[PDB]
Formats: sequence, structure tokens, C-alpha cells
Amino acid sequence: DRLLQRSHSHLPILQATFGLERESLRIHQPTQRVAQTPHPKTLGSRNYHPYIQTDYSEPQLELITPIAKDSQEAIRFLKAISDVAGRSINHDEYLWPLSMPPKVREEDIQIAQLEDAFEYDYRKYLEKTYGKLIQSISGIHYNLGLGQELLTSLFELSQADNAIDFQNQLYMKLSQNFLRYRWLLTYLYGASPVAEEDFLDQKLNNPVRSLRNSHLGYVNHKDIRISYTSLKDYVNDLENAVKSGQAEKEFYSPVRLRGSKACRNYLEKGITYLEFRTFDLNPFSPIGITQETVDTVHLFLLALLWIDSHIDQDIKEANRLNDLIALSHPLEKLPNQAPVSDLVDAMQSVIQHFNLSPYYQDLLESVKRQIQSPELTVAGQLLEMIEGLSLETFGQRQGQIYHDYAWEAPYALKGYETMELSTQLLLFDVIQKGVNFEVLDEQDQFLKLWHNSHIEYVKNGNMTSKDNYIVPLAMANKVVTKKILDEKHFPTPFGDEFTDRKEALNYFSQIQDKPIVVKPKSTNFGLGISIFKTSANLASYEKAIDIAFTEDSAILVEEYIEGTEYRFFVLEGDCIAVLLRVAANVVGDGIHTISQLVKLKNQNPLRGYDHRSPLEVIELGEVEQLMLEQQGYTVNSIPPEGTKIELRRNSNISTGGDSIDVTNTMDPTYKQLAAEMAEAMGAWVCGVDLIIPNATQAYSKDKKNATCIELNFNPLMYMHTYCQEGPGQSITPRILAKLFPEL
Amino acid sequence: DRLLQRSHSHLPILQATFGLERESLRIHQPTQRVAQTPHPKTLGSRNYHPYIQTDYSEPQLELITPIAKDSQEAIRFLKAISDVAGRSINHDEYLWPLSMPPKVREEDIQIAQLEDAFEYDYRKYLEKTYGKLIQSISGIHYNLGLGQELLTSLFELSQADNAIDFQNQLYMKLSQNFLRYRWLLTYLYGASPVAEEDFLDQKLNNPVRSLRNSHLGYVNHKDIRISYTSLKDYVNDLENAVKSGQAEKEFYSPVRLRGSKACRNYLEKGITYLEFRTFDLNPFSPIGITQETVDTVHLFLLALLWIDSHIDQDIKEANRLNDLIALSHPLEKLPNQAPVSDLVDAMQSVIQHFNLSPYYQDLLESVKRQIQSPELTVAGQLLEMIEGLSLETFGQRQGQIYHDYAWEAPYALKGYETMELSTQLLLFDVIQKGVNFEVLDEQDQFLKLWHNSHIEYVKNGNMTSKDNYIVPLAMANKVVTKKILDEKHFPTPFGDEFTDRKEALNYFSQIQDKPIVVKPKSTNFGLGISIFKTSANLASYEKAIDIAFTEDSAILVEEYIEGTEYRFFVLEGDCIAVLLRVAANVVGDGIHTISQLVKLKNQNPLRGYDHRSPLEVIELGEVEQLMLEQQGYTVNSIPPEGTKIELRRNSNISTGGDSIDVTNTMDPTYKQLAAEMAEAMGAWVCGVDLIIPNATQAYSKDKKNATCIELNFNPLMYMHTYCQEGPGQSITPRILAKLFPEL
Repeated sequence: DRLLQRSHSHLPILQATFGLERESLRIHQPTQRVAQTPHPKTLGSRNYHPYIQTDYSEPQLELITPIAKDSQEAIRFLKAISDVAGRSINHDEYLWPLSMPPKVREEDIQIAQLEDAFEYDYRKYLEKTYGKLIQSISGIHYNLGLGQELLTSLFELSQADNAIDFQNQLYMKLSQNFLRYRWLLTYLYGASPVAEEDFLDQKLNNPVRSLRNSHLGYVNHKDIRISYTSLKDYVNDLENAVKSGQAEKEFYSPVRLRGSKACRNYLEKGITYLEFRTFDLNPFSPIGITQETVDTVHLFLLALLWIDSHIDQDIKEANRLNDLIALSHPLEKLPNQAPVSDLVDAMQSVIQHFNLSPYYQDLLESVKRQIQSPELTVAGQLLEMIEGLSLETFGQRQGQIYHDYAWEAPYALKGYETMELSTQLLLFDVIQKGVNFEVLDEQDQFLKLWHNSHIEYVKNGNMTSKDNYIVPLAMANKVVTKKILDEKHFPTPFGDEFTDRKEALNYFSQIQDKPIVVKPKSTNFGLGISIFKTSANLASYEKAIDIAFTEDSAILVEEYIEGTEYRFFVLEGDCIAVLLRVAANVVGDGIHTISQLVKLKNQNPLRGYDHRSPLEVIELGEVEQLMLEQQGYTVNSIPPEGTKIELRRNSNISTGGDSIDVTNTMDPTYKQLAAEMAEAMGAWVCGVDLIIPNATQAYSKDKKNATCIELNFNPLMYMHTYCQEGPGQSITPRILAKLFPEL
Repeated sequence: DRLLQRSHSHLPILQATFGLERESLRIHQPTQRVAQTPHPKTLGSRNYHPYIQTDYSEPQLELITPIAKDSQEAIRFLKAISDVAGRSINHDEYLWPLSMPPKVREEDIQIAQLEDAFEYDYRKYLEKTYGKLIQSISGIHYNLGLGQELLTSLFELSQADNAIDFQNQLYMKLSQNFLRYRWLLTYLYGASPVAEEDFLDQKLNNPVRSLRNSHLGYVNHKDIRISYTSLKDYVNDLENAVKSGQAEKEFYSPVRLRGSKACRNYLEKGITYLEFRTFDLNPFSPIGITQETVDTVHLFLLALLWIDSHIDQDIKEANRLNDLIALSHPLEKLPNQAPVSDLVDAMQSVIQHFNLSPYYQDLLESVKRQIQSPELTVAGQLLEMIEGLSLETFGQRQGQIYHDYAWEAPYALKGYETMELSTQLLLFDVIQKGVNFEVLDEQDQFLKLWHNSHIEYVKNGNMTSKDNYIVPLAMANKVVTKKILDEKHFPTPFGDEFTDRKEALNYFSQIQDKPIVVKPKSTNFGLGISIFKTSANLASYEKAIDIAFTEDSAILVEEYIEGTEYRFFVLEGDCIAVLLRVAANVVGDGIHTISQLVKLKNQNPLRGYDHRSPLEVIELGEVEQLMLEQQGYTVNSIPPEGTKIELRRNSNISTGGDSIDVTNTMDPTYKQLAAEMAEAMGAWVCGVDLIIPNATQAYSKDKKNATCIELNFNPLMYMHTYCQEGPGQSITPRILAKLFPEL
């Protein structure tokens, strides 16, 4: 009715709140059948989990996304959740991509096991009324709510009566037009051509574009009717027509009013948001839906407002059309009856009127092309895949494929590969274990996560309330950390940094005979690091100092301690792992040129070139070649069997170095020591770095066996779990469990 | 005896631990007499204060320095302590520069009031034995201990018998040679020519170089004798000769063994360090001693070891020489008897042998020059100053002068003008209130301070344990702080930063009609800030964005809120002050060219060019001139009466802006609000920054009266205490008091 499209383009029509719910059947691959298995022990209780749950049957898995500012933010949410679910599921099982089930078993569909008794009776009640089999069909729900600013600006132009009465009018107008033009959305994205056993008799009928949206599929209580003319009409009709209700949850409409506990309870408080169910899982998107699909639908929803007769008659008429479009064969074009020009013009008009992105023009044009040739529609891609009126061959094929994808970069969280690996893992644990979370910053790796009343702010993976206050204070310092350690009678090196070459020599006077290490504070691979086991000559020392300044602003000068460097990760009071790092290298095989040996080592999945990963790819760089020539070999030369050639002088993972889990070989005495050192800083999750000359021999202070070179209060955790060599150990889960003992 | 000078130059002879104790009489200027006043109420109890105390009389003030790595670190310590003492003393009183008293009053010298009863009896006991008058003489004590590394390396060459037996031998050798050649130190730095009343009869005798070191001055118990041949001999002789003891504290020697509770108690545990008392307060150094004096003495002490007969005879012989040198007239040269060539060669030899700094060669050469012409000696400068055999005219003159110095830069701590003003003040409070402290970093403004068992780590003045953990975590962020605030329903601007111009326009879509402010994250004076009260045009907006990138890496875009910006300082739960800042400016006086007006405003002591200070000097820079031309005026033009000319577009103290204390004019409602906002971050010492359009009108959320632009968790505190206009309020003391409720 209202024409606020008339309104100024400065208004943000695109503003909205998105939510995304996905249901899929867990499929047992060997048995080619529904899992018939318990909800995984890795996932977080079905009682509190916000993102992952079970819709009706125990097999049917539902992933619910937190609320999202953009369509984009919701999609990523769906991706991450789907990924956690991918890797949390039993390895034998996989997720069923199609809306239609794989095979039909009344026995297999067993009401999900829920602790709440009332849930059981309602699920039971539901089972009796419609039967177990219908509950198996899966789909995705699209939940949209309009931006307050968008709504408030719209409200100001039309009338001054009520935030709530107005919203309601608007929401109602939308739902109505949604039902009216829904057929289009169903047409573009029909994903349900056939059923293996669900459909009692339509094999003869043949493939239809969308069974799920079809009359025959989950459309009971034909007698039940709700007038959508007004919120009151819908609300009065719904309450009174409580037969379907058995509250009003049992009512099954294409678009459900939401944010309201009971129909009419919130008529007073407004429609919080509308939720759409028209969408059918899509086989080609791992998550089940595509961005383009999401934003198209968005503009489509939007067209309706712009394109604001009799609600009762027209909506009734459309069901005929929608069913017709739904029942129609995939390649078969849309009827002449459909008011296609009205929806297209509208969307076009919206874009033209509001100066929208060419991206939305790109989505409309694709919509038009599908109208031009039907294969383009989701159904058309789909038709070829179906064989013998069964896509079960295909479904298995896609479901397994996608399962491999879920396991494709085990370290990365599909939603968030941009962020630090350490945070990604933590985030993974959060999603599977059911903690609620907000990425407050992302860029800063800042997270807010909470369970119920309890809230924890963590930054960069391991920066938490548990760490004592001095840690954040001294985190940058290093020099300070040494002092409180030194005051605690702990083994330390003797070095002091000097700035601007200010009397560095005076320091040189301080330390001469003693082996010295000179390095810039930044301390990269060591493009600028100067190390003298030999006592530095005064001239030699000056040049080393000056290179440091060339490389960076602050020069660090330290005692040299001969030993092998190891990283201890301490959590609470106990060292949870230990790691050795070595300079990038390859070992000679009679057969292969060094260039080859490298290429071969880079074939490791952990080494990542395109995406950041636990290990870095080895590049036979200039720095490297020289190292090669210096060993007397060459990129081309072929090394001897078992001859280790070293590519980089100093050991770093970033340079392509190796991480080796040493937790079980390391002498326990030093693991102890690393944790006493963390205890002395009250650092809950610190990472200690000892230089140990003999890791087999036990540590004795008398022996000055070990000396703590550094102490990092944002240890990088992923390095310990994913190593070139060694087993590794899980770090991210343990921290989170300790953060939230309840959950 | 031992000749470890023979040892390799790589050994650090210079390594040592220094301490410095200074005693001065508080002098009442108007009364030209000893204060006769109670130890100040500003200072920290005489019961626990480590740095500031009273030696014998209540007037006599003693400043004790923590222990110092360099001579340099000790001097600065002395400076800071002397400065705190300068400004803590009553304004009427001042510190007496000369060792000799100003006037002599048996009545005026009243035993210092100490809570401990035993102290009283010992002070009483002391008063009866030697009388009140002698206790008034003041001097500085020089405490040196040799570096363990220096001692351990020395120990290794000579023998393997004992850390302790060896140290003892060494220490003993030093003290003995000290007594033997002490005369030289007394000669160079004699500062006691005459006494106004102390000296009963030597006016006829005439000016002597050093009365304080003279036999006649505080040299009682002539009968008492201690053999210094051996530690045992000194120890046995001392215990038995307990007559002087009345423990052994009453024994008064030029060099006292220290670090040992009782003579011989620690013979088993070693001489911890030697302490020298030869030095007499020096009139020309505000602190009473000079670096050159300190390092010379250092090499001198060192000569003795290199220059390692009969201890008893020679030490006895020297007292004759020392007294002679002490008694001798200031201009009068050193006797032919003095083995000057031996001490000089020795020091020379030390320098030559150990490859020491030319700086030490510079100190020796000065020593030689004083030998050449005696005026150079401290006494010679001094002789001219004394008039009518009384330097009391001079002492008043110097003491007052120095008092003005103590008050010279009230904001700066003389020891530490290098460090952030906020930290300097805090440090001041620490020193006067008697808290113990270590500057752990200095560069990072990192402090460890403690009282007894209790320890607090503070960084940058106001970073403490009291601040909740999220603050250090979110301190950098700003964007994060907004969120937890926004979640707490607090008034906020609508801005979001975009990085690398990534869809900034999309944001521009988000905000168009709304007044916008665009600025780089760095946010300097605004060399790169672009502000549009006017809605930004798309083209205009792009250029503003791009300038931000030219100026800095991250671009910030925010809502514009019209109002005047104010800084609230919140402590615990209560806003303790409020400040307005305005762009640098000058007001027209018919008479003066703008260049003049500036020069005149820069005459303010708070504006600092040479040293950093609460206010910055105004420079008629290019940026400024243009602002001038733009107002249509010019550096040269003469402005109208009361016409405010604005030098800088945006208001900053750094650019030369004005700080104005607004604490008492500000509407209380907003002071409240700023503290609720700090409470919501659990920020103990945060600094809130509101934009308030009407500071006289009360704040109403309905009115959206105020909006919190920023929130700083390292507020800069000095700005509030020292303002161009307004009274200001003390911030540094209150924080420290709350940190340590006991002290």
C-alpha cells in the first residue's frame, strides 16, 4: 500500500539483520544410510548450543548462525559453523546435501534425544499427527529483519502513530507479497526434483522442480486457514485455529512471523523480524546456499516493498501458481500467467532508484538469464545429475566431496582464514563447544565470548583474565620481565639493550672476553643479527652494532649461551608441550636435484603458499642460494644420501623452518622449570623459551644447565599442535575448557 | 700487598655499587637561624622513609640514596632526593649548603623527635658524651662496594681460600690506604675554613682549609685506639674498647666498615661494603657534591688497590699529615712531605693499565692543576667568598639561591627530566612519601615500587593493578571500547574505521546526509584530518579519505557531533578534575605586533623550549602564519584590543594550545557520567573525553546532550595539575595514596 519508495535515496534500503539456519541429515557412508547414531560427543550439549543442534530426528543436524550485519557476515557464519560441524561429525558419516532424504526409513527416523520432557511430548505429538517420515526432509531458513534506521526513516514519512503499529503494517505487507511472488524464488532455486521413497506414486508423474515446496510435501491441515489481511486477522485466525497447534509452532507457513513468543503476545511489542523458509538445500554449495542467492533474495524481498487488491484472494491464487511452478518439470519454462515483468521491473526500479551497487545489477541480470534458458536454474544443473529418477548416486558423490572439503585445511576455520591461526583454532573450539561469541575486532584478534551470565574477553588467542596484571603491562618489555625473573633467582642471560649507540662501547667495556650476541630488537630471521661466539674485537663489535642500526632503531646486546633452543608452552601451572625449531633444510636422495627436493617437501599440505598455514613453503631465494653455494652445493646440484643441506642460516617457521614436537622426549626437569618461571610472572598462558645445551641430562642450578632466553605472553599456539615432525598436542581446547569449567 | 693490578685489562675495575647520604641543616631564612621546626608533614614518616630523614638534631636533614650501579646513577638519585626535599620543606626555610653550622645554639639543637625509645636514650647518651653543638656539623658520606664480578675475578688469581676471607683482606687494604692517603681527598675538597661560634679560639689562628676533618672537630676519645693491621685486630680492638661504644656505632672513623650488624658478627659473612666520610658538603653544588668529585674519588679509591710497611705506624703518621693539610690555610700548598707522586702515578697507572676513559684522564689532569695552583681547590674558590672570617653571608646567599633552584621547574623531578612528566610527578610523590622504588625501564616509564612486603608495578604513571584486565587488553583498540560501552547503553558516535580504502564508499553509502568527520587513526594536530559538518559529497569524501591515507595507514571515519570537547579525569569512582583545551592563540593589545604578543606569552615558565614541560612554546610557523593571513592578519600586523587571534586551527597543547582547569565550572551531571563510563570499563584511572554542546545545561539521555568521543586508559595527568588558566588539582598524590593506604 504505502509508497516510501518515493523516499530519498540517501536512505539505506540495504540495512538489515540476517540470520541463517541450516538442517542436514547425517549420512553413514558405508551403510549409504542415515547415521542412526547419537549426536557427537565432541559437540556441546544440545541443551545450550546456539549454533549446532538437531531439528526433529537425531540424525537431522541443524546449524544456526548468530545474527549478522551483512548478508556477507551471515554467510561466513554459516561457513564456519558448517566447518565445525564437518570436522566434529564421525569420520564415517557425512552431510547430506539434498533437501530430499537419501532413503526412507520410518524406523531410522527416531525422535532426537532431548533432556527436556516437554520437548519429547511435542515431538511425539508431532510424530503422531504427520508421521516420522516427513520430519526427515531438510532445508535452509532465511531470517531477515529491517534496520531500525531504515524503519525509523520510513516511519517518519508515512505517519506518526506507532513504532510497533507501523512495523507491523510493513512486516505484514512483506509477508503477503512474499507469499504472492514466492513462486519466483522457488523457481530460481528449486532443489527437489524427486524422492527415492517419500513420494508414494509420482515416478510416473516424473521429475518436478521442487517437491519440498510442493503441495504434496509437508502441507498438512489443508482445512486449516489463516487470513493474512491484517496482523489481527492472522493473529485471531491463528489462536482460534488451535487444532493445528495441538502453541502456534505447529503452524507451517512459507514465511513465519518471529521474535514474538506467542502469536499476538507481541502484537503489542512489534514483529521483531520475518523468517523465510522457501529455500531448499542446494547441492552445489557446501554450506547449502550462495551469497548471490542470499543477496538476490534480498533485493527480491526488497522489490516487494516497492511493489506494495485482496490479500486473501491473491495469496490463495499464488499457491496455485507456486505449486504449479514447483510441480513443473525443471527444464519447463515459467507460465505465461506469472507476473514476471512486475517483479523484475520492481527490483530494477529499486536499484535504479537507490543508486545500488553494480553487484546487484549483476544479480538481476543473472536472474533474467535463467528466465531466458531454464537449465541455468538450480534445477537445470540438477537435472543432468539425477539418474534413473534418483539423485542418490549424486548425493553420495557430493556429500563425500564436501566432507573432504571440511577436512581440507583442518587448521583453518572456513569462515575466518584471514585471522591468526591461533585465534582460528580457539574460535573452532568455541563454535563446537557451544560458547557464544562476538569477534569484537577481528583485525586485533579480539573476541568476546560468553556462556549465559559469564563473559570472557580474549585477545590473540591466549590473552585472558587469568593472566596476572603484570603480564599485559610487561608484555612488550622483555627487559622488565628479565628483572622480576632475575629478582626471583632464575637463570638469565646478561644482556642489556642500548639505544642510538649511546655509549654502547661502554657496554663493550662491560662485556669483552665473554661470548656476545648482537641483534636489533626487531629480531627477524636475522637479516641484521650479528653473533660472535668468539669474544668481539672492538672494531668487529662496532660494525656489528652498526648493522643492527641499519636493520632497526634499537640495538640489543646479549650474552651468548651455547645450547639448543626449545619452546615450552605453559598452561595454568603445567608445561603442556615442548617444541624444537630448525632452519629450513632438505635431506639428499641420490636421485634428486636440490630444487626437486624442495618442491617435494613443499608438497606438504601444512606448508601454505596461497593461504597462511602451520608451515611455510621453502623458496630457493637469493638468501637461500647463497647458503647453498656456501655448503658448496647449488640449486641444481644433487646431494648425497642422508646429507642434510641447510637452506636458511637461522631457524624460523616463517623462513620455511621445521617445527618438531619434543614434548615426550624432553627431560621433565626443564618442563618443570618452564612452569615455575611462568608461575613467577603469574602468566597463565605464557610460552617459555629455554636455551638447553643438554636436553637428555637433568637440569641443576649448580650446573647452570639452562638459561631462559625469552618469555612470550602471547605464545603462538598452533605451532605446537601442527608440526612438521612429531605428534603435537592440543592446546586450544584446554584453555577454553579451563576458561569455562561449566561448559 | 696483593698485586692483581698485574691482572688482565679485560677485568672491570670500574664495576662497583654506590650509595650516597647527605645531611643538611634546615635554615629559617627570616630568622637567619636553624629551623627549630618539626620535620615536615609533607614528608613520609621518619619511621619508614628510606630516602629522607634526620641525622641527629630535628633540623639536620639527611637524604639517603637507594643503591646505584654507576656513580652517575647515584648522583641523579641524590639530585631527585634533594629536589623532593627542596620542595617539601617549608617555603620560609632553606637548606644550609656548608658543612659548618650558620650560628651556634646549644638550645636550638634539640634531639630529633623519634618514636623509638631506644633511639632517644642513644641520642641522649650521645648528647651527654660529646654535647649538642658538635652534632650540628654536616657532611656527605660516600659508600662504595666492589662488583662481585670484579671481586670474583680478583679472587681467582690470588688464592682459593674464601670469598669472605679474601674480600676482607681486600677491604682492609683499602680502608688502610684510605686513611694513609686520605689527606689528598681532604686537600682537594676542603670545604670548612671557619666556624662562627663552634670554634672556641682559632680566629687568631685564622682560616684553615678543613675544620670538619680537623682534629679539633668531632675527634673525641683520643685515648680510644683501633689497630687496623687486620680485620681481627680492628674487630677485637673495637669490641673490647667498648668505652667509646657506650654498640660500636659511636666509633667515629674516616672510613667505616659496613654491611655488618656488629663488628665481627659479619667477619664470618664478609665486609659488604666500605663507607667513606672524608667529604665535606660543597657550597657550589646544589646537591653538595659533583660527578667529577665522585668519579675522581673513585679512581682515587682505585689507586689505593694498585698502590697496595706497618699499618699502625703509617696510618698514625698520616693523621699528622691529614690534620696538617686540614689545618693548613686554603691558598697554602701541600707539604713536601706528602707522597703526591705516588698517588698520581698510581691513578695514572690504573688508567693506563686498564684502558680507561679519557674522561678519567680529564679528572686526573684537573687534580694536577689544583696541585699546581691552590685557588682551584674547593677551598680557594671558597676563600674569596668568606668575609670577616664568616661565610655566613655567603651561606645564606647560596642556600637561598639553591632553594630557588629546587623550585625552578616545580613540575620536573631534577633527577629525571628525561621521563614523561606524568611519571616524574608520580615519582616525586613516591620519593617524598617514602615509598621504595626501582625504575625498571625508564624508557618505558616502568616502575617497581613497594612498601615493606607490599609491591606495586606501575607503568606510564597510571597503569596499575587496580585497573581491570580488559583495560590493558583494549587499551590500544578504541573500537573495542566503543562496543562494550555501546552494549552498556552509553552515548557514542557512529563511526567505523576502514583500512586500505576497502569499500570505504560502501561506508559512505552507510553515512551520507549525516555530518561526517574523516581522519587518520594517528590523529596528530590534524595535518591530515578532514572534517565536514556539511554532508560529504561523494567526490569530496574520496579526497578526504585519500588525504588520510597520505598522512597514515589506517583511515578513521566518524560521526560529527557539535559541541565543545572536555577531558574528565576519573580516579576510583570519582571524576577528580576536568579540562578544556583550545587552539594556540593570542589576544590583541593595541600596542603589540602579533610576533610580540607571542614572545610575551612564551615568557610563561610553564611553556618549555629547552626542557619538556606542561605547556609548549608558540612558534609562528608556516602553518601558523597561514592561519594568521587567513584571519587577514599577519605576523607583523597589530591586532585590536581584546581581539583573539588564533594561531593553530586545531587545539593541542603540543602545538602550543592552552589547558584550562574547568573542574569547578563544569556541570556535575557530566562529571558523574564520565565516572559511570569509567566504571563500565572497570578502569581505575581512565580519562574520559566527552563532547558537550552545553556544559551549563544538565545532561539528559533523552536530550542526547553528551556523547563520549574517546576514552583513554593512560590519561596524561600533568595537564590537569598545571594549566595555562584555572587552578588545577593534584592527581599524582591521590593515586599513590590509594595505591598504598598504609603509607
